Amino acid sequence: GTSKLKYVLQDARFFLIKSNNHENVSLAKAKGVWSTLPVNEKKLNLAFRSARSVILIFSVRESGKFQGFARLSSESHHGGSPIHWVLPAGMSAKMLGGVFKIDWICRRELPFTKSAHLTNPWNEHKPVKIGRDGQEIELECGTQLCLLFPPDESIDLYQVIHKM
Ligand SMILES: CNc1nc(Cl)nc2c1ncn2-c1ccccc1
Repeated sequence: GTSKLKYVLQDARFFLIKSNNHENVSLAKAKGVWSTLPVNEKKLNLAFRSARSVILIFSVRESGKFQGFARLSSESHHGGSPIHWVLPAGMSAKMLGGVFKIDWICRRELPFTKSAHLTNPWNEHKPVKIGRDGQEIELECGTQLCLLFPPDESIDLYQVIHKM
């Protein structure tokens, strides 16, 4: 069902995460971590303190899809074992140095064709697929987008509700 999912998304904040490659999203799914550039790291840290749930919705550049969504379980922290991210050109490792812990809510894909009816007020009412890495998605649009994903029956949200 969708009741626990709706509970987790209640009064949540939502952020679009753009990845330049699939390898980093795969690593995030396996290890439950994400790192972003310092401008977005600061925004996510502020949001984590401000809201019951902060949701990252992932899209690999040029894939035409979202690859799933996850909830922050921590602010960013430094000094773990360096995550072996695949850096795009110009991207350095100190740039991606802060590591957030995340709990996946859905690891299934959603094609952009299925979200064409959803527009984001915080990005000029452009289709929600459109946005830079870190773009915030308004509550109603973000909730409806998350509800469009296929259900992920491998995930039990009971432990996530307890983190809240
Ligand atoms: C592990 N974190 C990341 N991994 C990768 Cl491959 N790309 C990222 C990441 N964070 C932001 N970007 C990004 C988004 C749009 C254009 C250029 C770079």
